[PDB]
This record gives sequence, C-alpha cells and structure tokens, in this order.
Amino acid sequence: VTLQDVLANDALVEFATDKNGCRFLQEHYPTENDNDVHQKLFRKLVEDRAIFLSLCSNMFGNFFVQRVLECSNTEEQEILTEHLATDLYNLCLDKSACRVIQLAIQKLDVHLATRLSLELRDTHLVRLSIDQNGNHVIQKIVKTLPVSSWTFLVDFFADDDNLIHVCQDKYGCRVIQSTVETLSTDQYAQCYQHRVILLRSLMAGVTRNCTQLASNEFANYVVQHVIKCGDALAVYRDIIIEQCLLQNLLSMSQEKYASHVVEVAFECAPYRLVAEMMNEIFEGRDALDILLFHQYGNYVVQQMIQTCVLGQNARDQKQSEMYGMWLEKIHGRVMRNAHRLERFSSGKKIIEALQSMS
RNA sequence: UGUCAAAAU
Repeated sequence: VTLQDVLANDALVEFATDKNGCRFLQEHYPTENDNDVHQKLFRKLVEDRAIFLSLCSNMFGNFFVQRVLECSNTEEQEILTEHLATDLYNLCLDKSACRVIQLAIQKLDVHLATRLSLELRDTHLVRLSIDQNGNHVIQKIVKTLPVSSWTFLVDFFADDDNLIHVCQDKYGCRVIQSTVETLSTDQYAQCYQHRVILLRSLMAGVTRNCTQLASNEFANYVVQHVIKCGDALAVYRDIIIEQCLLQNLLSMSQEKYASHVVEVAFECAPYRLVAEMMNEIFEGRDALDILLFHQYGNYVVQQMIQTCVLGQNARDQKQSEMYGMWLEKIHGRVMRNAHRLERFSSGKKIIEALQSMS
C-alpha cells in the first residue's frame, strides 16, 4: 500500500480513523510543502469542514491533523485557523481535539494563535477554565502567547465571583497559578511595569477573598503558592499575612485546609511577620496548649519548631536569640505536658523533634 | 495523626 492508493480510492477518512492506517499516514506524509502528494493529502483534509472537525474529534484521527500542523507553512495555517475558529469552544472541551488546539497554540504563527485566543473572549470562560480538557488550553495560551493576546482573562478574573469559582475548582486553581506565575516571572526585564499592574489587578481579588480561599479544599494551594513564591510576590505574601492570618492564626491552625497555609506562612515569611505571628501564638489552657492537642494544629507547632531550629543559624544574632527564646518556650511547654502528649503520635513526633535538639 | 491536587493511543 502507498499514498497514491489512498488518494485514488478517496480513503483518507478510512485510514485516519484506524490506528495502523493513521500511523502509516504519519510515517509517509511528505514534509516539504511543495510536494504534490503533500498538497493532495492537505486538500483532502481541509476541503470539507465537517470532515476536518470530525477528524480533529477522533481518538486516532487527531494525530494526523497534528502532523499536518508540524509540517505547515503560513498558507496552510490560515485555512486551519479558520476551520478551528468555527467550532473552537467545543473543540477545547473535547478529549481528542483539545490536544490539536494546544499544538496549534504552540505551532501557529503568533497573530493566528492570537486570533484563536481572542475568539474565546465572549464564550463561557469559567466553564472552559474548570473543564478537565479546556483548563490545559487556557494554561497553554497563558504560558505560550504574549500577554496582549490574553489580557481579557486578567479583566475576567478581576471580578471577585469569577476568581472564587475558578480558584476553588480542582482544575481552575491550576489556571490561576499559571497566570500569576506568567505575570510575575516576567516584568523583571520590563522597563515600564505593564505586567505588574495586571498582576495587581489579579491579586486584589486574592487578597480580598483569601480567608475563604485559604479555607478551601483546592484554593488553599493557590494561597500557598504566593506565600511560597519569594521576592516576585513578596508584597502580596506580606499583605496576606498581615491582613488574613494575623488576628486569625488560632482559628485557621485548627482548620483542615487552612492549617497548611499557616504552616507555609511560618515556613516562608520575613522576620517581622514571623515575630508578630509568634506574638499572637504565645499571647492569646492557652493557644499553644490547644495547638499541641489538636489534630491539625500539631503540624503548625512542628513547623514552628523547624523554623526556630533553622532560624538560629542566622547572621543577625538578635533574631537568632529570639528564635532561641521561642524554641525554649515550646520546649518548656512540651516537657510540661509530655506525659499526655506521649499517648498519641501527634506528641511523639513533636517530642522526637524537641529531642533531636536536646 | 492532616489535601480529590490536571485531559488522549
């Protein structure tokens, strides 16, 4: 069998819907754009829009379409962009066609992929951001294309309700993370700070709603990302710590999901905010006794122990002395209630750590 | 002793 056989029999669909036939088409498809067999196969692919869009939706057919994307020049890409734009929203939600869309985002010329990105502006973006398939399309656009192709997403997520729904979703939290990273990893090389204004418009909702976001089963991760980020998002980290966590550390160390946020905050914060957090913990049966004997706050106590142990090895010796004070206070309270703590592993681990350091 | 943590052959 050869390709002239499938061109003469008009059987492109019948091999591309088969596994072995599509692998034959992929292995023998000519890569040079001026080959006649290349052009005849391309015409048979794109001459009927319904056939093309059904081949994009196929379990085995899509791959051949993806190979046609890898070999394509600008004239072929214009036709492909028009056919994809006619059904882009359902193509993004499909298990097979979304991979064609993602490869198109990587491989098309930037104005063509910009056109496809801006086609989605008036669709249902929450539904697209929370789908198992379309989330990856949104992330591919954000991490691939320049920002002017997707600032409508920053405007969309500037609304508070939209942010909460996407951030609290299993998949949309990943979308929020990728957008914050892309807008923060850059702006450093920029001279006019265009991306950090967009990042401030995005992070205003996060700081405005971060108590509910930190208490959530999926949005907590997003709240941990900012705090764990570093100097790129350090201002927003410090805003979250001074506004949300302070005067609420006793409550959220006891919650199932927000205790991870409190733990990450003890792990990654400046000394002033750490000192204010230790002030809140040691100055409310008081708060440290509650957190030693709690199913979630015990891990917060362990994190305080670890950030005092690694904290003592510091250049400024005043901060190191305060770290020693805090660790000595924790050590004294644990040796006061060691008898009961030994009953549960919650305490065995805490003691083992306090034993490691004498 | 604590989290549902990302879609094809």
